[PDB]
Amino acid sequence: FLGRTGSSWFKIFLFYLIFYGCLAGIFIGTIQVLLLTLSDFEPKYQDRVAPPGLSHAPYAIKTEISFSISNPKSYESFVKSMHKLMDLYNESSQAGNSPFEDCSDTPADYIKRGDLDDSQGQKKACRFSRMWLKNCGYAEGKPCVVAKLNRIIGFYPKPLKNTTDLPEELQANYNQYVLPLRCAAREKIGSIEYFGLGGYAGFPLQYYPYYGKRLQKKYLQPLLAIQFTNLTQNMELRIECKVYGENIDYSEKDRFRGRFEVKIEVKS
Amino acid sequence: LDELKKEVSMDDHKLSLDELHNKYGTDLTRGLTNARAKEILARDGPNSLTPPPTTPEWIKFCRQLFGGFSILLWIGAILCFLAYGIQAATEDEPANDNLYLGVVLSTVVIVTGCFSYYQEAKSSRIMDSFKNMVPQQALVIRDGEKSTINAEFVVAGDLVEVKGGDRIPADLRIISAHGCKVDNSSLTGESEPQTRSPEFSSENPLETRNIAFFSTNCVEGTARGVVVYTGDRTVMGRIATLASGLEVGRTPIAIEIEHFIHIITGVAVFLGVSFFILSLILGYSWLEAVIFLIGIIVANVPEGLLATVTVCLTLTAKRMARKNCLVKNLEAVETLGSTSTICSDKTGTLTQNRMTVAHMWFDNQIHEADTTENQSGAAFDKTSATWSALSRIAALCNRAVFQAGQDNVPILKRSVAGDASESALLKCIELCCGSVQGMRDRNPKIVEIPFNSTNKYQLSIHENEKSSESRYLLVMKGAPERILDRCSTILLNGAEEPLKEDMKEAFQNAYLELGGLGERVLGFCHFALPEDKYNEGYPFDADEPNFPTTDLCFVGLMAMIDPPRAAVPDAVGKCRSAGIKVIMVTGDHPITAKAIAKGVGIISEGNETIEDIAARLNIPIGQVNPRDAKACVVHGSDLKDLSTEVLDDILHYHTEIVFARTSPQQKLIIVEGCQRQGAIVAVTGDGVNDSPALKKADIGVAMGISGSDVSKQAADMILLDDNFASIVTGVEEGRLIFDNLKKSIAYTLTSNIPEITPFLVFIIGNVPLPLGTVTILCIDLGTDMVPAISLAYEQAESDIMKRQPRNPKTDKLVNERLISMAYGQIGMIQALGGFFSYFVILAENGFLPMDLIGKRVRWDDRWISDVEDSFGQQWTYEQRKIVEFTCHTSFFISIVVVQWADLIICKTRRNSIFQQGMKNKILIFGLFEETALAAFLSYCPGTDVALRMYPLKPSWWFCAFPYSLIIFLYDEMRRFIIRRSPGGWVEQETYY
Amino acid sequence: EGPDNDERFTYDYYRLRVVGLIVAAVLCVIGIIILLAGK
Ligand SMILES: *[C@@H]1O[C@H](CO)[C@@H](O[C@@H]2O[C@H](CO)[C@@H](O)[C@H](O)[C@H]2NC(C)=O)[C@H](O)[C@H]1NC(C)=O
Ligand SMILES: CC(C)CCC[C@@H](C)[C@H]1CC[C@H]2[C@@H]3CC=C4C[C@@H](O)CC[C@]4(C)[C@H]3CC[C@]12C
Ligand SMILES: *[C@@H]1O[C@H](CO)[C@@H](O)[C@H](O)[C@H]1NC(C)=O
Ligand SMILES: [K+]
Ligand SMILES: [K+]
Ligand SMILES: [K+]
Ligand SMILES: [Mg+2]
Repeated sequence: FLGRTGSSWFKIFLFYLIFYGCLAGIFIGTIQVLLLTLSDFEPKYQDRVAPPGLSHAPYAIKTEISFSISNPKSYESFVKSMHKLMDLYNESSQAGNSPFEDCSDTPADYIKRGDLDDSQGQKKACRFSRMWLKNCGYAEGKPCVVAKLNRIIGFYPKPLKNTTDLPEELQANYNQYVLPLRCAAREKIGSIEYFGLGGYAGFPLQYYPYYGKRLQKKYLQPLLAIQFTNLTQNMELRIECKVYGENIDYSEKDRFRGRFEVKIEVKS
Repeated sequence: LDELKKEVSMDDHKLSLDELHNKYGTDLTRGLTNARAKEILARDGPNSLTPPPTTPEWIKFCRQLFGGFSILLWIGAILCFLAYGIQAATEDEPANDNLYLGVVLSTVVIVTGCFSYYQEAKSSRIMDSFKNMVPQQALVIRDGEKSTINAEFVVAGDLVEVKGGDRIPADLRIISAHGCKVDNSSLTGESEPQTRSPEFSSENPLETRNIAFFSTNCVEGTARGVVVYTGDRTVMGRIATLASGLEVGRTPIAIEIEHFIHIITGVAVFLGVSFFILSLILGYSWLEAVIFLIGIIVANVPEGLLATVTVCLTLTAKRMARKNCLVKNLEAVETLGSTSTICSDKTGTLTQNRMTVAHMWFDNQIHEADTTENQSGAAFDKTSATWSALSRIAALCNRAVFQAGQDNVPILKRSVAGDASESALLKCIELCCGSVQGMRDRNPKIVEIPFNSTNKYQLSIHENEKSSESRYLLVMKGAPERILDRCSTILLNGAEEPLKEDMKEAFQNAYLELGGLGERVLGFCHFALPEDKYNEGYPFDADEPNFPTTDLCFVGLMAMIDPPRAAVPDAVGKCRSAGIKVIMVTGDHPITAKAIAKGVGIISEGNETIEDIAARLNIPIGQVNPRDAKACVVHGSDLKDLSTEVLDDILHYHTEIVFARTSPQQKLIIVEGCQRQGAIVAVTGDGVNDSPALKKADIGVAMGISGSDVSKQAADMILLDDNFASIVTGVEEGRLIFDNLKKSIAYTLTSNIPEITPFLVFIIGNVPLPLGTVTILCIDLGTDMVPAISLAYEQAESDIMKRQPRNPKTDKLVNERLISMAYGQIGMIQALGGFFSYFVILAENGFLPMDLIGKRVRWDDRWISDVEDSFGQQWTYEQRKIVEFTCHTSFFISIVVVQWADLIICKTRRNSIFQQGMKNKILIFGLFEETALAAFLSYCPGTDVALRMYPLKPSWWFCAFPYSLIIFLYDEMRRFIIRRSPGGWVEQETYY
Repeated sequence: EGPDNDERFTYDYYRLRVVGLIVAAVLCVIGIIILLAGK
């Protein structure tokens, strides 16, 4: 033929069949032992998610949400993702004492449901009403963005203490139980309005620590609705929403490390 | 074009002096007119040689920039700029990826260009050396007056004059001469002075006395002649053009390189476009379809391989430089290993090029002297009183002297003023009797008759050094038979005795044997003149026989020859044991050529020519079956009337071939004949008459000390110490580097698979990219470099000089067996070890292997800063990318770890590491430096930006260890099978 | 620890780099030693 005879062509097939078969069987074996060394409830390493990311619902083309108020299908793209998220926070999804629980309607302290063990059933998560998100189809004019803190197993978000000076200096400082979120731009051509649990501009600490998908399915993380009823129009406004805390840090590279990058433009 | 120049020349030495003048419109006495000479100048053109048109270095460099790998790397470099252009227009990408990768790849092409350019070097100044043989000026007779002119202004027809010490300015017809002798070594390779006279003495113009040639010099006397040829039209000017004009051609090693380039280029374009369409079918945007292709290019092309080859060659050439063997062309480092036929000059190559005493006949006994340079033989006789009598004649009846200031150099190597035979005798006595000058001071010469054409003898009368005599001793030497007709007694073991027919017959026997050995034989005799008949003041007349020259006492015979170099016989046998055919090709006479052939082992004992059979059986040569003769001796005059097909039959039908009295073109023809049969041929030589053959040879080797400038220009290799044993070393080195290149190539190729497979699974699996493009270049250009080079220092696995020369048609540098092992077996195991570490990193950070399938869409989505892992955690864009790049880093390090084992297995093709050992210190160096480089690239701060290399946790380093070990075991088991059964299965499938 | 389990999300990449570079250097020196056993 090309290389060899039929007899040789066969033998080279019988070899590579057994050979690659063995190699596949060995590869799988090493994957088995790897998995055997891992927990079902907690990942081996967590230093790469460490400082929590802050992500929002409006799916930004490039950290930007520009549209026209005087146009219907101009914002119907951002309403798709906005709906996708809030559709999960339905009351019909949170039914019965299992696996949900009614928690303080005001920001409270942490809740420990034991260890990362299966020695108990599904760890009961705090309910969250999308109805706590006042004012927010969504904002056809002047968007109503929804913030979110990335989930990390066993992470206890710790707010800053009012020992020294603060950006939003001491205003509504629920020091003990709220992780604040203050959006900014100089360039003050807007109108910041925050909505959340208990009416505070933060995340209620009663939703922590997260026990993971395996130990807490259907779990709901707290949301923080932000509305920009800015009196300006037809210009790119670089708005940055920043979260503050002891376990919260940022990076010049990762522009989502505990903060937002939104470029709103109501070009109408 | 040069087929005309490969033919024997035609001349006009047969014409009379007068007749020759009519042909050139010339005067025998007055010479040309100033006006007629200038007319002929403009007509024929200058008496000069024009160098052939060369290829500029520009085109030579750029021709390498387009050879398979460079072509693919160019397509990659441009395709980078393509994707970059498409980006800069569509979505403003502030990145530098495609732009920088395009710059990097273009640089890789340029630098790789320098390496191949360095390897494909051609240092040739043939025509320049020939031009150096034309004198600046010549002496001509114009308008009846002699004047010096620019030799280029010399034309056919003018009257030229030459004298001892000057170069022949052009081909001349001798019309007048006085004691003129010439050095025709340019045409023959033999430096013995040849007389020139107006008389025609041979039909063959290269042998007649009435022609003098350009490229030669007058050694003594004076001559006048008419110019018959000028410039390019001279006999050796044509040889110049032939030699300088010959197409170089591709080396065996070069052909091998291009061959695997085709193979690897083939699989590259195959998988390249095979997966380019496979991606579009899967619905991949052309934006991405090209990005994957660039990666495929980088994965398939072994970026550092061609440069490795060059370095391995260079390092092999450095070792040979250290044995006095200079390599002018890097590729010639290997040709000697692939050589199946050596065509060797005799004089100054196989031989020392110096008349040396070989045997002596005295006391009715043949004695042999030591002919070797360094005198590696033994003594023959010292005791016999006869010896001292013969020794005295050899010293006394000798007019040769050592040049001043030689006392530092060895006797046999020092320059001597005199003819070759007298120098030989001088050096013979000086060696075994001490200072000859002393013997010539103790015995003052009073009268002598120098060797005469008519007398055929030379005699001398000396004052006997003996005090009790202080009388007159007569000594003489000459033609053995002439000396015999002048002897009455023979000095036997001390005492004289009558010359009976018995001893006279033993003389003839001794004389015939020595002459049969191709040796020049001389007779020696002396006579103690009677005291009473010769007073202490008796005057001797040299002009008229004033003393007896008959009834003298015969002392002995001495024989001499230009002997082989000490190492030559043994080197010839070694070449022949390695299955290399050795042919002699010489300008010298057949009797001498044949005798040295037997001396060095070109013609082995018992082997006969058709002429030998005929003489032994006493029958006509036509009655001899030529197939009964494995040896042959072909004279150039017969070679001339043979067609190439008939030359091919001679080459095919004889194992032991001697081509004697060959011209320079004839040497070229014999070389081409050998090549025509498909053989790789080496030429060894030292003369300008070897230049065409040396050029045409696959590898020409010139002698460094004895070699002429031309020969060393025409060669690929120079033996700086004239050590012929270096050929044996060269062939051995050549074979070793050929095997080691295979090892180094397999090693380099093996790591291509773990660079290809990640890109494929990236498409077919939709998982995060396991390894990056930059990461690949860190391997092929970084870590693999020193290890790959180090394989060039591997010792032989067996006695390589015991095997036959490779068949260049069947035995390739890269074959299917190499690809099967490197790509199908070992590289495949490396790929898995890479993937394993990849799955380990991701799974330990929260992304278990199961959830990875079909996630790249969301993984690469820059706007999703919340991807969910297996444990329900959310990752931003840059966070997961850090883990991904950490995966690139550990996959990279996995390659390094699996290359550890590969380096050790590529060490040997057959033998076990437990047999070959670990005595390669460069290889071990490679292991340490490779690992140091990898660690540095991972842990050095800032490398995460420039190369996207991230620090690895200690446990990460050990992921591929079980795969590294399986490689070592697998290959060790496999080679154990090879050795345990030379049959073929494992052998014919995987044996590189 | 409980709410004070910050060490769980921390890794000393600084020490690892220092050690990694020490090792790389020493492997580089060791290599020179073995190579220079004859040049
Ligand atoms: C989650 O809540 C949303 C609230 O808008 C539900 O949307 C409803 O969709 C139905 C049918 O398309 C409409 O008739 C209603 O007007 C919507 N709102 C309400 C309050 O009922 C959505 O269907 C819910 N999703 C799930 C899975 O239950
Ligand atoms: C990533 C995976 C799926 C690709 C696997 C590719 C396999 C099938 C390839 C890789 C190397 C290949 C072999 C390389 C060498 C030879 C020897 C030659 O004389 C005949 C073909 C043969 C035997 C090839 C057959 C196919 C082969 C085994
Ligand atoms: C939000 O909606 C409420 C009614 O639910 C209305 O009273 C109020 O004006 C709205 N706020 C703004 C800022 O438009
Ligand atoms: K490669
Ligand atoms: K050559
Ligand atoms: K490679
Ligand atoms: Mg010679």
